[PDB]
Amino acid sequence: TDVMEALSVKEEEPKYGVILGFNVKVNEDAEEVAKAKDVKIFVGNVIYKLIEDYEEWVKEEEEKKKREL
Amino acid sequence: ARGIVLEKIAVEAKQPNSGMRKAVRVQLIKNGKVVTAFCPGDGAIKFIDEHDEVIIEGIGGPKGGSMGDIPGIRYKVVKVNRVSLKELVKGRKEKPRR
Amino acid sequence: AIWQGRSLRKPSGGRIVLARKKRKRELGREPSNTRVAEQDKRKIIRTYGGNKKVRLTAAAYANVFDKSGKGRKVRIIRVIENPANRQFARRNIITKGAIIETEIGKAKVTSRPGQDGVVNAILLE
Amino acid sequence: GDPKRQRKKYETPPHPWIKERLDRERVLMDKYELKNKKELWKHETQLKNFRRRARRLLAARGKQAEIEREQLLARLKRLGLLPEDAVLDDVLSLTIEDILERRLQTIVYKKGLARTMRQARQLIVHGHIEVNGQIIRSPSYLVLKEEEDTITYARTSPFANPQHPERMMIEKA
Amino acid sequence: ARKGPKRHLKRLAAPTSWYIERKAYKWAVRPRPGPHNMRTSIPLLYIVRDYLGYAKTAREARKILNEGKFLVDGRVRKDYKFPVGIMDVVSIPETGEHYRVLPNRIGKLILHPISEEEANIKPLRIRNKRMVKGAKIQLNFHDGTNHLIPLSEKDNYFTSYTVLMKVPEREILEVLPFEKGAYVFVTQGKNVARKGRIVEIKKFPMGWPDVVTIEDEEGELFDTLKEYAFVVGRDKPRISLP
RNA sequence: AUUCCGGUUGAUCCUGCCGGAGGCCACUGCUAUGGGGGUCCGACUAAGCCAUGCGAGUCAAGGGGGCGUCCCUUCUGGGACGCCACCGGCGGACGGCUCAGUAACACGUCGGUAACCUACCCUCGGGAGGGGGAUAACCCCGGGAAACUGGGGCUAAUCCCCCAUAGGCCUGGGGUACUGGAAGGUCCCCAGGCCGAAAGGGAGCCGUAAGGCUCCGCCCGAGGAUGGGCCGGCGGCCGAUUAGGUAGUUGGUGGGGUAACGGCCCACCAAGCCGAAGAUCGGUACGGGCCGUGAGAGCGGGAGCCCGGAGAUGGACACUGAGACACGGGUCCAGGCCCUACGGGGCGCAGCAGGCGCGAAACCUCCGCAAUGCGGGAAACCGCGACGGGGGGACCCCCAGUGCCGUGCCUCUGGCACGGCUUUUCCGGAGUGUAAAAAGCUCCGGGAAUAAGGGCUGGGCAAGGCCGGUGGCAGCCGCCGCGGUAAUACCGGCGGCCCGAGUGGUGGCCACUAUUAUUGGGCCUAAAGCGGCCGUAGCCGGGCCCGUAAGUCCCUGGCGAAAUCCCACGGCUCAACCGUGGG
RNA sequence: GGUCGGGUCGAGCCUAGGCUCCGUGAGGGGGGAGAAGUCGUAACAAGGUAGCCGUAGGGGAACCUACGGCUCGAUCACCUCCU
RNA sequence: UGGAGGUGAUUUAAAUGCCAAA
Ligand SMILES: [Mg+2]
Ligand SMILES: [Mg+2]
Ligand SMILES: [Mg+2]
Ligand SMILES: [Mg+2]
Ligand SMILES: [Mg+2]
Ligand SMILES: [Mg+2]
Ligand SMILES: [Mg+2]
Ligand SMILES: [Mg+2]
Ligand SMILES: [Mg+2]
Ligand SMILES: [Mg+2]
Ligand SMILES: [Mg+2]
Ligand SMILES: [Mg+2]
Ligand SMILES: [Mg+2]
Ligand SMILES: [Mg+2]
Ligand SMILES: [Mg+2]
Ligand SMILES: [Mg+2]
Ligand SMILES: [Mg+2]
Ligand SMILES: [Mg+2]
Ligand SMILES: [Mg+2]
Ligand SMILES: [Mg+2]
Ligand SMILES: [Mg+2]
Ligand SMILES: [Mg+2]
Ligand SMILES: [Mg+2]
Ligand SMILES: [Mg+2]
Ligand SMILES: [Mg+2]
Ligand SMILES: [Mg+2]
Ligand SMILES: [Mg+2]
Repeated sequence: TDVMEALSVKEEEPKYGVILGFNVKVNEDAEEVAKAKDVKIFVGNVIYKLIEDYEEWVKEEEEKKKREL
Repeated sequence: ARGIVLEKIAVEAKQPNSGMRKAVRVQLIKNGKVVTAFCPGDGAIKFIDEHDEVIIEGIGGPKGGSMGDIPGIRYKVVKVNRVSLKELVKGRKEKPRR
Repeated sequence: AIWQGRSLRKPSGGRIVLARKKRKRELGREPSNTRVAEQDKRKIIRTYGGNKKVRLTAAAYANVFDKSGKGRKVRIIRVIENPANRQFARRNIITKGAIIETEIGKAKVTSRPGQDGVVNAILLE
Repeated sequence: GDPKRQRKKYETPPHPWIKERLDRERVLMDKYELKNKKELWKHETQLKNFRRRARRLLAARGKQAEIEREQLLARLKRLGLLPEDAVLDDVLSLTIEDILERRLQTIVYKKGLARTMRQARQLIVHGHIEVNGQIIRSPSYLVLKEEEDTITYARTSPFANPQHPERMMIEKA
Repeated sequence: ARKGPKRHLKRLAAPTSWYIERKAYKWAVRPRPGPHNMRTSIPLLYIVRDYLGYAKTAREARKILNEGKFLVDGRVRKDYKFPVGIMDVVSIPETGEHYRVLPNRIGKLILHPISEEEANIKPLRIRNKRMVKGAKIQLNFHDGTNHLIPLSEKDNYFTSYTVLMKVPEREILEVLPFEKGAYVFVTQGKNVARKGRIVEIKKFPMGWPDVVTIEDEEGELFDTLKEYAFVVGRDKPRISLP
């Protein structure tokens, strides 16, 4: 259901539909649905090592938005 | 069934009636499909917001389908965030989580 | 290994899908190919219900009976022929119905060595 | 298949809003002071069962049929619904009022124990009435004819005293 | 019984010839192998506790049995699973009472009081007969027990005859042949517990069982299987029957 | 109750479908005082994954030891008495759980085995003679992170192994004693072989001793019983937009193997076997007793209780045993997961509780072996999440309450004011009840005190032509239809109707429906007679006479478990429920 | 119990080919609702050329034309066959 | 009196439905 909620938020906001898991586990059905619907998930164990990954992915998406523009 | 609200819409009545009927788009949790559900009651659409979860059921028309002057809509909303919608419309209860 | 339960074919030719595992009480065992040898050798098998079978694996003597009802214990030379299998005679395999040659003439086996543990034969004329 | 499930002992009307049926049932409910419709419906079902057994046995022949025929007549006239010389045909002329007259509440009212139907109901429920030496607290119990005359105030009740104020008012009518 | 023998018995599946309340509890006593078969016998515990009523629970019933208070065919039985069957004798010497076990008119087992003089004999139907080593004859009875006779006497005994045996010594004292005019008692079937005299015998091809005709006291004739007809006398019964 | 009502027109009669009105099952809104009975509660999606505790033991009257307490003499010891583990015996193959697979001799029913196995138990007939051997426990030393595991010393048995005799099995030649419908069977006599028993053990009294006298036991044979294996005839789903299928395939002869018959498996010889009366292939499904509904004929379902089958993460395979290819026993592969000192080692709750996940959808990490049974024991007894007892729950059914009486007044059904009464129910006590409790039941004290909701209100369809808001907006509407500034139809007030501890919403099946038609429908113009004809299987077939007895009808034997259904009588206060009889 | 030799049964694994299911998918095709866009007026009266069936050709679009058929075709005059 | 058929003919051009009803 978390992936469903994330997709609902992503429907109208591309940059705010994402999941940040801190020392948790991802179920088989959840990862299958995320792969099918192309939703990004960042799993980690360190707070800064997890936040910086999301920041840099957002920056890469931002630059790719205008790279082909 | 249980689903998540994607957006609010309005549907015109069939001729010769006049008016707009308040509905929502719902994505089902069990299989990911998208359906349309009617919101019964006077002013009921105010208690629905985007990203809420709802419980829906059939609307009760002939042969288990649509009814009245709204063809194309087969379901109606029953609960919102685990609170009965009929209560909210009458009063007697207030929607949680603000 | 050796399952004697049922065939997987219907008499019309269609196939049968097995609906259970193989039960233990339906298994068979390796055939004993009783050969001619210099010295006899037999073993004992514990069977269903806790019974026993004597299995003869190498035969050197035989019991021969005449039409008068007397018997003699003599030794076996070779297997002349065996109608059960085309190549039993060359390998000297003894089964019921085989023709063996002895020191007092040819004889036809009347017992089942793999089930009884002895070779009995009636004399031929 | 499926194991046994216990079923209801009464039947509901085929149409809930029929004017004539509502009028008739209201008359009965008010006269005999029943609590709800299902109580009434219970008694109706009893009557129908009796009728359904009589219709089946008129058309039967054999040895078991005669046994069941005499058993039906004996049970009917043990309850006080038929005279001791009645025949099978007389089963088909029974009405609902005949059964409602056999309730313990109605009989307590008719014998003079209470002034009203409602007072009789309360007298029964609170445990002031004894039947054949035993206290019964069900107002709908059907009274056998053989035990009708042993119906009195319980020997421990306040009312089993000719000087009690409420008993005297009952005697006054 | 996926892998082996059954050891339990539910009340609802119990034999239909017992007097027992089938919904009061879950389990019933599964009888031990023994003399008669399941359809014509009952365990001893029910006789002690339910029928005669000398015990309230099973535990105190087992205390009575372990002290040696009951005799079946004159022998002490201590096993509470032991089966008691048709034509057996139950004796309580401490109270001095004797019973014979018999089927009812509806097919259930009951205890019939008898005298002490008659309690020493037991009738046994000859179920089979064979040759045994040393050229002797072995007689196999309706309750499963066996007896030996010499080759000289071989013509006095045939199947369906009845032997009156003295218990517990097991010594023969009478032979009752099966023939026209014999007095019989029926032990199974629709005509169970009726009695009378033999009138006719009929036979059929290919292993179908043979049938007999019986006349009762009032003059009515009825048929039954030959093996359901137990001989009890020449022209009058030798034992007490209800 | 063997039933109708609304809807096609400006109006009418039809055909035809949709809707209303009834019952039952699952989920769910709002709302709830009490008791009793019962076969109710993670079945539908995930036969998905699981921490912790428990779900199978028992025997001191089979045997040697260790420790403790007392008595006699005790340098020692010998005794009794009680504990503890080990060797040894029996059991753990039943019971409990779930419904994935399976369209099949899986299941129901009638038969068969002269083609077979069976520890425990019952009866009758016999036997118990002579030798040998190790080893746990215990003492010395240990190894490894642990799981586990090494060497040396000594000892016993109802433990193990030999020898004899009884006994069993195979083949050839004779005899005719038994059962049976019928002997490849049983019995007797010769002859050639192969296999091959036993624990006179344990307890107690009389015994001065000699030795009896009971109690429990060991081995062989014949039969039964109990529990099964195997086989046959008949009976019960959907598809032709699946038409040909099979090659150990169908049969024969000779063998092997099995507890046993059999292409069950081999060697050789033939060309059979199944099919439009539906083979083969695909879909869906555990079968039945039964259950829901209906006037019946029928139509639909098969979780819960009983009987049968199958499975233990998926797939294969073995040891022990009377019985297993074994849910709380073993091995391999695949796939998950856990602990390591990194060298290795472990685990699958579709048992009772409990947790996560999935979903619209489902309970306490409780007490007891007192009852009913099972395993062990000579017995007394011991163990059992089976079963019994409670805890949570608008599961099903039965019986009740939320006051009653009199006199006045009122808008006279009802409401109010006076005076009285009762205590089911509620609060506090004593007894009985129970394994112990809790409920329940009998008494005592207080007091009308502690207790009504849900839907509907234009027609169908019972109930308002009242008032205030809104103004083709908002809303209602199963169907027909309302709402456009004077709404009996929307929102609210006040009235009224139905049912009532319940009452409404959604989805499914039966009825409605003679819209599946045997009973019992239609085809000129409304859906529907092949464009026409000839003919193979199938169905339907003229009159009389004689025979038969397959269908058909009547009478009678053996069967179709129990529970469930109907009736009377009896026990719980009556009932629901339970027992004895008849169907 | 180890090691080797032989015979036989076998889950799994790899390669090739042939069938079939699920997800995406450029491009294309008709169907159904909506009715304040557009061009015409084909069907109903003889609907202004009677309508319709089969076949074939043609045309922005409803449609038009040829051969054989049906009445489920209006009006007038004459003829035939009946009651 | 009321019906059923057959053969002939039938004199230019002439498309559409808006405000409403509410
Ligand atoms: Mg079932
Ligand atoms: Mg019309
Ligand atoms: Mg279940
Ligand atoms: Mg599950
Ligand atoms: Mg098992
Ligand atoms: Mg299935
Ligand atoms: Mg020996
Ligand atoms: Mg089925
Ligand atoms: Mg649980
Ligand atoms: Mg539920
Ligand atoms: Mg209103
Ligand atoms: Mg009305
Ligand atoms: Mg209908
Ligand atoms: Mg019709
Ligand atoms: Mg035609
Ligand atoms: Mg035609
Ligand atoms: Mg023809
Ligand atoms: Mg004829
Ligand atoms: Mg006939
Ligand atoms: Mg039955
Ligand atoms: Mg009573
Ligand atoms: Mg009664
Ligand atoms: Mg009963
Ligand atoms: Mg035109
Ligand atoms: Mg035209
Ligand atoms: Mg042209
Ligand atoms: Mg016009």
